[PDB]
Amino acid sequence: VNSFSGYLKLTDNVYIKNADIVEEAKKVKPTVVVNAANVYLKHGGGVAGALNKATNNAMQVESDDYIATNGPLKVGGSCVLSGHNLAKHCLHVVGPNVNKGEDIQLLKSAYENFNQHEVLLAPLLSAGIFGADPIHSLRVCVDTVRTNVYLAVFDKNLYDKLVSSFL
Ligand SMILES: O=S(=O)(Nc1nncs1)c1ccccc1
Repeated sequence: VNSFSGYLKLTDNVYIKNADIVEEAKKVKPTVVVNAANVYLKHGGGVAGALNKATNNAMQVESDDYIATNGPLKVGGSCVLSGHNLAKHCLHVVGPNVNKGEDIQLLKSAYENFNQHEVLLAPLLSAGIFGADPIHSLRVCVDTVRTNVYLAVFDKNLYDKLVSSFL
């Protein structure tokens, strides 16, 4: 038993909710919250901008030190950093950005990072400002992640479409 509440069960291991990932993280304090990161860990907008704002910019300060030491992530890659006030850890995962021309086949590689963590609270990867077909993102998630993933989907209309169209 875990602390996640109000989720629809899609599969043995994938759960979905019409909830604010920021508000959900603040309520649950999960072991891992996933950020929809870019390779520079520049948390300007979308999920990343919202998570970073909720940390009072501490996520960005930590991330700038990480990049100054290690250089950029790979598209499809990840790093584990602090979860600050939101979670124990933040798994920063880089899905491909369609609005930058990145290979959508890298979405499966992105979701494979989730398998290193037993339980995660996560954004549908490459949805919102990343612009990938979202329905597609949920299918890759279900077909790739084997650990227990709680997908907080804040956009309501989209939530209802994801549920209604789910095979
Ligand atoms: O793309 S979002 O930034 N995803 C997020 N989920 N939780 C917090 S932000 C977003 C923000 C506002 C409305 C709809 C979507």
